[PDB]
Amino acid sequence: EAEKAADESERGMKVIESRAQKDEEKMEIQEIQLKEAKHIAEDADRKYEEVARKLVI
Amino acid sequence: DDIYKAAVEQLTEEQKNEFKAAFDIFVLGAEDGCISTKELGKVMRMLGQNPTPEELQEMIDEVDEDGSGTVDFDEFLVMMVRCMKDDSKGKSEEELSDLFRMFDKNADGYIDLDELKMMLQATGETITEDDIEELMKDGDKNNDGRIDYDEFLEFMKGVE
Repeated sequence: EAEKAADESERGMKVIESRAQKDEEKMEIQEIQLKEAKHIAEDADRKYEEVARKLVI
Repeated sequence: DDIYKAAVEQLTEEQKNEFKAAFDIFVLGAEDGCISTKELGKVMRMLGQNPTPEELQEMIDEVDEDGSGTVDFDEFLVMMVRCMKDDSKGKSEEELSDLFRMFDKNADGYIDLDELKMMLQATGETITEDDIEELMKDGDKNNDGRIDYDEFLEFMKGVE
């Protein structure tokens, strides 16, 4: 019984290992995506200030 | 004008951090040898906040007007002044008022066109399409030929 339980516990441990690795991958991908998002936001902000200036004039 | 004073005042705290951080982030070297002598655009890109374009254009043109094509410690200060708001910000409107007073030392009730004629004559700038056109347009901002105070007042303002 103990040896079978050891096999199953290692099974579960390895499954959680793999899932955590996949999650880290998705985390870094979303991280680079978020940086790109921030840059797009700043560009839009600058454009907005510019067009406001033009309209006032 | 205010250029040298703005360069001098660049010795400060916020812009010092800005210049040091910009160098540490995206002034490093180890390229393929393309010579980023035009790293001005790269710095504009990597700033994260682009200032008003007049700073960028005056820096692009007036810096190395002899064609030096190189950015020095002092030119680093110039670029960083272009980054922050080290501008003279339209100089002193008191100076504009005093200039217009000297213009109407004859007291025409306004800066006469011949004031502009003699001033351009002193400055000696070639009479281009811009010349005479600017003078008449400012004087005829009403498009009626009558030069008033606020006409040249707003014509000269916004500039350093």
